[PDB]
Formats: sequence, structure tokens, C-alpha cells
Amino acid sequence: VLRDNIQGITKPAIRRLARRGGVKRISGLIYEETRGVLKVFLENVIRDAVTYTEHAKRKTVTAMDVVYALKRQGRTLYGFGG
Amino acid sequence: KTRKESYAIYVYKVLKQVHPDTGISSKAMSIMNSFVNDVFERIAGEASRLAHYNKRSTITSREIQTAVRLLLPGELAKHAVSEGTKAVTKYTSAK
Amino acid sequence: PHRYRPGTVALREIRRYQKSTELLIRKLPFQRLVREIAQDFKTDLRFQSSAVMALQEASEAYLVALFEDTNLCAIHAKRVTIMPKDIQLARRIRGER
Amino acid sequence: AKTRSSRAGLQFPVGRVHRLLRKGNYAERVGAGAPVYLAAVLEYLTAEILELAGNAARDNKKTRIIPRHLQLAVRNDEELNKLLGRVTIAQGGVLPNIQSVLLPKK
DNA sequence: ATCAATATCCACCTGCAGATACTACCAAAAGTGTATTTGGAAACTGCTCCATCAAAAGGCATGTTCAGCTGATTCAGCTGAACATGCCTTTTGATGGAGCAGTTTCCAAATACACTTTTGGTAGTATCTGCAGGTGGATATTGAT
Repeated sequence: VLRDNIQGITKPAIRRLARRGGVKRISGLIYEETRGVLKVFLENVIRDAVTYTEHAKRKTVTAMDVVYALKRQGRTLYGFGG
Repeated sequence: KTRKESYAIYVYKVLKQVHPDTGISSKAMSIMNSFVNDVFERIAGEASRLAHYNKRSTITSREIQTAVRLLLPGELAKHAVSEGTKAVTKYTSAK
Repeated sequence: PHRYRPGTVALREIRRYQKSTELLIRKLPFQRLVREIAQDFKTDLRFQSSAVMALQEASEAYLVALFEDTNLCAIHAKRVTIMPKDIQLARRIRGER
Repeated sequence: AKTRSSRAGLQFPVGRVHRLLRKGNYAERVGAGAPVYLAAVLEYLTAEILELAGNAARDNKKTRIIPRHLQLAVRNDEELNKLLGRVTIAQGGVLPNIQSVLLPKK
């Protein structure tokens, strides 16, 4: 029963996210749009974090790699160091 | 009667290289000068941070290179990286 | 035989999830996706557990806020149903497009 | 006595760039290759923009690059647009762009 | 309206995950003292360019008219919410090993430093040139009919 990883981001899970965002009613096409948006979000951030990993000569992406990538994308995160 | 540096003559040199019969207005030059300063500050800054993050006191062409990859989009990064590598490689063999 | 009307449970859920702070995507599937995306930038990577966690926290905060904007965009057009064109508008105005 | 610019094969002043890195308080030390690499990236970028802007000037039957030409060059190029996504070029105006539903008839 | 299903509220119970208190320790700040460097306020003044003002040059304010857009109304049909459960994916925890991180090492490359050369900026005076804004005069575009 092979399944694409992005589809692992399921309808109910996207439904829950919308709910926290105060959304009452959701169009069937929203689930695919959301996955695309998440993909671009993660590409942009992971790209930069990996770039930090490579610079340090590591094979492990660290929380700090991620925290620094988030800071420069203007999405500062508190709770994981720095 | 204090001296005020700019990248003007260098911008003009490069301009003649690419469009030998084209000039530049002083306002356009002012904008070119601002752009160069701006990108300089953005790359040096990333380099600065990167160095701090790795507990290093030295900014080397390696720091600049990561800064370039962090700052520039896709294809501009790729090409800036070649041009910078090329210049340093050439520079190393030239003394 | 008992049946709640459309929107009744949806409200009940908005209240529920606005009260809590747990992550709403299952950890494992999110982790696979992260690794898949990263594989295109560098092969044979390992991830600190907290690194994945950081990414999930950031990704879920992002999407939650995007849904709020999206919801305003639906309501601006006098609807109560969110559509991709609402997500699209929100991203264009945010300057992500 | 050959300039460090000519040594690296560059128009942009490597000396000047080395100096600005020191005065700029970016780290304790500046490596010798840093201003070389940086000056080249700087030179590359300005060649990219003057190329495109020169074209806009020609397209406009003009011989002198003005700020409108820099704007057209930057906004018409996906990557320069994103790189200067939060920058304003004075006297650049905007790209001609009218939304569909605004046009007459059907 | 009544009525019954089911969600929600609260008081009380408790095991343990996560908070905290305590001791012995050491490397490493943080502080104290003395010898040395310099950054910048102040005091003076050349001189750029800002506020100010008078005449000239063109955009703004206003009222009338109606085209067509917005918002209300109604309606049918499409499309997403609600629903119940065993399949199947995720979570939990137990266990080898990869690699991050701590440590010592030693030299390529860093800073410092002092005469020596080069050059980018400006400043005073000169001649050049791209194109803005004026013109007339041939080619659309638009809206009445």
C-alpha cells in the first residue's frame, strides 16, 4: 500500500490546523493546496538549515541549524536554543 | 573638504564592458552605488553571524561563500559562487 | 438516532484546538517529509530530534496563521468556506508570491 | 607593483573591500581571500543588472540608463526581483499591469 | 413548549515525570590593581545650503449629469459536514553504533608595523551631447447611430 510522503499530511490533520486557525468550513481542494504551501515552506527553511550544516562540516542537522534558518527567513522561533 | 568614496568608476568600467555605447545618468549611478553598498552589507553580515555561530574569529572566503548561498536566489547564487571561487583561485596563484 | 448539524462540531473543534497547544500533525509522517525534502539538498543526513521538532513547531505556527488570513479572505468575499483562491490571495499580499 | 584586483582579474577594488570589512566590525580577523571573493560577487551582480538595464534602455530607444531602466530590469527578472524584494528604486515607477476583469466588453 | 441524547463542568484522587535542593569541584569568568593608549568634546571658523521671499506658470475645486456598478432578493443544485470501526499506520520503548564534541597540537596565515609608491577624489575651467518638451501633421480608438 505505497503512499507519497506529502500525503502523510492527512486531511484530518490539515482540518485540525485550520480549526486552530478558526476555520469553520473547508473546500475539498484546500487539502492539496495546503500540502503545496507546506512543501515550499519546508524547502525554503530546510535549504538554509542544511546550508548551515554543510558549513559546519556535519552530517547531522542540528536544532541550531534550524533555529538560525528560521531567524533569517524572518520566522524567529523561541524554545530550541539561541 | 572631506573625501567621499563610491563605486562609481568601477560601475562605469563594468558598464563599458557590457554595453560599450551606453551611458548612465547620475541618479542611476547613485542607485547603482546604493545597490553595491547594500549587497556588501548583507553578505558581510551573514558572514559575521555565520562565523559567530561556529565560534570563529576569522571571516574567510569560505564564510563569504556560505553567505552568498544563504542570501542570493537559486541561479544568481550558483553564478556568484563560480565567479568568487574563480577570483580566489586566480588570486592564490598570482603572487 | 442522533445527529449534529453541519458546523456544530466544527465550532466545537475550533474551541477545542484554540484551547490547546499540542502539535496536530502526526510526528512520523512529518519526519519522513522533512527527510525527503532535505535529501534533495544533501544525501545521507541525520537529524537531531529537537531539529525535527523545531521544524514542526515552525511549520504548524506558519500554517495556523495562514489559515487565519485565508479565513479573512473568504469572509471578505462574503463566504464562510475557505478556497484555494483565498490561500492564494493571502500569500500574494503577504508578498510570498 | 600589481594591484590585488589585477591579481584576481577584477575591476572592483579588492583593496577597498578588504578595508571596509575591517572598519565594518564583522569579526576579529579578515582572511585574505574574503575581499577577493566578495569583490567578485559584487562585480558579477552589477554586471548582471547593467546588462539587463542596458537592454531596457535600448528597447526604449535611449542611450543613457536612467532609474526607470534599472526598475524595468529588476522587476522583469525573477531573481533580481526577489533579491530586491524589499527595496525601492527612486524614480523607477512600476510595471505596466492591468488586471483582466478591468478591461472593457468581454 | 417536552424530552432525551450527549457534551461539558467540576470535585476529588494519585503516580510520576519533571522540577528542585545540596554537596564537592574545577575551569573559567569576573573582578581588582598599574602601566598605556586614544577617542571625541570643545573651541574656533570656513562656507554649504536651507529658509525665505517675489513673479510666473498650470492644476484644482466645483456642480451637473447619468452610465453602469453594487448590493439585495430569490432559488436550485452542488458539495462538504457528519457519521461509526476494524484496518493499519504511528507511537512507544529497548538496543547497537555513528558522529558530535572535547582535547592537544603545530604551522600557514593572521596581525603589526614602517617607509614607498600609487591613485581615487575634487576643483577649477573647458567643450560636448542626449534628450525633454515644442511643433505640426499622418494614424488610431471610441462611441453615437
